[PDB]
Amino acid sequence: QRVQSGKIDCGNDVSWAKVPSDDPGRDNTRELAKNITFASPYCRPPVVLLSITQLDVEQSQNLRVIARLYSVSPTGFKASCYTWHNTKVYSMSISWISIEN
Amino acid sequence: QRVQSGKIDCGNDVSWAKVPSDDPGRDNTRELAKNITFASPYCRPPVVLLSITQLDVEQSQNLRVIARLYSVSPTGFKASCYTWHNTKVYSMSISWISIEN
Ligand SMILES: *[C@@H]1O[C@H](CO)[C@@H](O[C@@H]2O[C@H](CO)[C@@H](O[C@@H]3O[C@H](CO)[C@@H](O)[C@H](O)[C@@H]3O)[C@H](O)[C@H]2NC(C)=O)[C@H](O[C@@H]2O[C@@H](C)[C@@H](O[C@@H]3O[C@H](CO)[C@H](O)[C@H](O)[C@H]3O[C@@H]3O[C@@H](C)[C@@H](O)[C@@H](O)[C@@H]3O)[C@@H](O)[C@@H]2O)[C@H]1NC(C)=O
Ligand SMILES: *[C@@H]1O[C@H](CO)[C@@H](O[C@@H]2O[C@H](CO)[C@@H](O[C@@H]3O[C@H](CO)[C@@H](O)[C@H](O)[C@@H]3O)[C@H](O)[C@H]2NC(C)=O)[C@H](O[C@@H]2O[C@@H](C)[C@@H](O[C@@H]3O[C@H](CO)[C@H](O)[C@H](O)[C@H]3O[C@@H]3O[C@@H](C)[C@@H](O)[C@@H](O)[C@@H]3O)[C@@H](O)[C@@H]2O)[C@H]1NC(C)=O
Ligand SMILES: *[C@@H]1O[C@H](CO)[C@@H](O[C@@H]2O[C@H](CO)[C@@H](O[C@@H]3O[C@H](CO)[C@@H](O)[C@H](O)[C@@H]3O)[C@H](O)[C@H]2NC(C)=O)[C@H](O[C@@H]2O[C@@H](C)[C@@H](O[C@@H]3O[C@H](CO)[C@H](O)[C@H](O)[C@H]3O[C@@H]3O[C@@H](C)[C@@H](O)[C@@H](O)[C@@H]3O)[C@@H](O)[C@@H]2O)[C@H]1NC(C)=O
Ligand SMILES: *[C@@H]1O[C@H](CO)[C@@H](O[C@@H]2O[C@H](CO)[C@@H](O[C@@H]3O[C@H](CO)[C@@H](O)[C@H](O)[C@@H]3O)[C@H](O)[C@H]2NC(C)=O)[C@H](O[C@@H]2O[C@@H](C)[C@@H](O[C@@H]3O[C@H](CO)[C@H](O)[C@H](O)[C@H]3O[C@@H]3O[C@@H](C)[C@@H](O)[C@@H](O)[C@@H]3O)[C@@H](O)[C@@H]2O)[C@H]1NC(C)=O
Ligand SMILES: CC(=O)N[C@@H]1[C@@H](O)[C@@H](O)[C@@H](CO)O[C@@H]1O
Ligand SMILES: CC(=O)N[C@@H]1[C@@H](O)[C@@H](O)[C@@H](CO)O[C@@H]1O
Ligand code: NA
Ligand code: NA
Ligand SMILES: [Zn+2]
Repeated sequence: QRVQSGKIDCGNDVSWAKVPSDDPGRDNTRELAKNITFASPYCRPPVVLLSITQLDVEQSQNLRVIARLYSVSPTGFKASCYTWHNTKVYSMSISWISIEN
Repeated sequence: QRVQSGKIDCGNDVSWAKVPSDDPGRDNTRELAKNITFASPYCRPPVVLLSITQLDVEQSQNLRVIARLYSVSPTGFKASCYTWHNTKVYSMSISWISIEN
């Protein structure tokens, strides 16, 4: 079926946004969220899978990363690179595939 | 006996030095160390007591502070304001007294 793919480059976390934490055991929650628009819209939300295909993380603090999928519409999806506490992310990229349901 | 007093103002931790940690359970150890010279030297090392008399610390991370006394000579002493991990110190001051032994 209609299969589409792309890659989100989140870059250095200095440019990421503070976001409220959804977990009281995590603080300093930060993310680079993007609304991705499909090159060809679907009529119904496709299945999207995310894959972390680049990481550059500081060794002196724990590695803490999430590739978050927030929502999928027929025309796009919202995803983020997400970290917390004292992790330092110098780069992170998320490869993705969408497949008609 | 000859009693002397003063106050060390360490200021904002952005200007503090990274120092090697003396405790594997502490990282990001940082300090503002000063070599204090007594206005009137002693012939023997006096007793020095340190007191933390100013603190301005960020509430979003734990408060972690030490007023460290490293050494005392007849002519002075070495002390520091010391913090670690993700504590943010905006100001810290150490009042001190020296008393002939
Ligand atoms: C203008 O449009 C072109 C496409 O027509 C685009 O270039 C293409 O970018 C793709 C990523 O979106 C890249 O595909 C990837 O390649 C990876 C392997 O290299 C794979 O793992 C991925 O799966 C994916 O397939 C294409 O190869 C690339 N095509 C061509 C013909 O270049 C432009 O994107 C921007 O420029 C790209 C060259 C690339 O930048 C380079 O990234 C590398 C490391 O990834 C490195 O940082 C380079 O220094 C950097 O290029 C330099 O800096 C950029 C900003 C520009 O000034 C370049 O001319 C420099 O050489 C990509 O990441 C960039 O977004 C796109 N935009 C611009 C401004 O040209
Ligand atoms: C991707 O697209 C979505 C919509 O589909 C968009 O989110 C929507 O943003 C609307 C503003 O454009 C917002 O409506 C407003 O809501 C106000 C009350 O909250 C009203 O007064 C206004 O009249 C207006 O109606 C929608 O509620 C919102 N919808 C949803 C479902 O979220 C994205 O916009 C970006 O993310 C939004 C959540 C929001 O960011 C948040 O802003 C608040 C304070 O306003 C705060 O700073 C939050 O911390 C911030 O969210 C976090 O940071 C952003 C940058 C992302 O990383 C979020 O995931 C984090 O939680 C909005 O201002 C942002 O532009 C849009 N873009 C992205 C990158 O997701
Ligand atoms: C030049 O020498 C004078 C002394 O002759 C010195 O001023 C004295 O500083 C003492 C601290 O070393 C201070 O004693 C303390 O007072 C505290 C209560 O206020 C007590 O808790 C302490 O126990 C201790 O006793 C004296 O009061 C003070 N004396 C006088 C006559 O001023 C200069 O030090 C520098 O200036 C001081 C005025 C002071 O700076 C001020 O600090 C306060 C908050 O503490 C605040 O930040 C003010 O804005 C700041 O003053 C302003 O900025 C400074 C940098 C100068 O530009 C001042 O003219 C401004 O008003 C002290 O901390 C400073 O180091 C000393 N050096 C200079 C450059 O004048
Ligand atoms: C207060 O006075 C003491 C001396 O009584 C002084 O410490 C001495 O500094 C000497 C350099 O001036 C050093 O001698 C050198 O040692 C080298 C080998 O290590 C030789 O190649 C040289 O030929 C020369 O002999 C002495 O070993 C040293 N003595 C002691 C007992 O410490 C203070 O200087 C400051 O602190 C020193 C410890 C040192 O700082 C350290 O430098 C190393 C790499 O050189 C590294 O960056 C450390 O992280 C750093 O120490 C930390 O940061 C400093 C700023 C303080 O916060 C320390 O407590 C931390 O551990 C020296 O370079 C510094 O100027 C002097 N001043 C202060 C503020 O304490
Ligand atoms: C407060 C906060 O974010 N705490 C984090 C916790 O969530 C977890 O990531 C842990 C191990 O890496 O490191 C810290 O304790
Ligand atoms: C690695 C490191 O510095 N860890 C610190 C630990 O030393 C202690 O201060 C604790 C409670 O505040 O917070 C962190 O876990
Ligand atoms: Na490590
Ligand atoms: Na608090
Ligand atoms: Zn921690």
